[PDB]
Amino acid sequence: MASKRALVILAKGAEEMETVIPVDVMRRAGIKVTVAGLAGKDPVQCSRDVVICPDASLEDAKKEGPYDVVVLPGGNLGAQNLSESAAVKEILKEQENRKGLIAAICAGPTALLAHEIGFGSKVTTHPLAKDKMMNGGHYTYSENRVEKDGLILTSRGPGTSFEFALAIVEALNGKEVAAQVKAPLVLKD
Repeated sequence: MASKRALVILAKGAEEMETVIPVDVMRRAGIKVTVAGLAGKDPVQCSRDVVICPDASLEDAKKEGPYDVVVLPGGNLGAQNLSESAAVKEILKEQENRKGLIAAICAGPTALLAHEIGFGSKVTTHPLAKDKMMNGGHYTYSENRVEKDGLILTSRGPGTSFEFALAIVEALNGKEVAAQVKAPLVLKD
């Protein structure tokens, strides 16, 4: 049984904690994760100036798809860049069409709105991104720290990143693996 694969799209202004926590946790779960740079293979300056080097450009990562999950980190500027990307729209449309999981956190879910992805789904976002996400009433809002409506998985912010990541792990590799990965993290609960 092959390992599941995850695509994490990294754009300038992305919230680095929301990027690194899921990448790290998913790799601990044995998931093959590809950190793809939206703008290319060059280093990406995140929201709080942490600079991360992507594994590959989104263009090249796309050719190695499809993935079991496409992950969209948050960060206002990062989400805006994801929202304006035609490449991202294509990847999300494809993932949605093949009934693959899409996970977005914080401001990240607003990219789903921009690309008309999963309308009708119950979703959550960072409290400050709620109004943007709800423009038009295409989704139903939730205040749950992690919300999962079928193949659309959303979360609220840096502080829900571990919960978000573990939810992705459970969705791809099961409850047992998620629990095994969780223990050594020393989370409160």
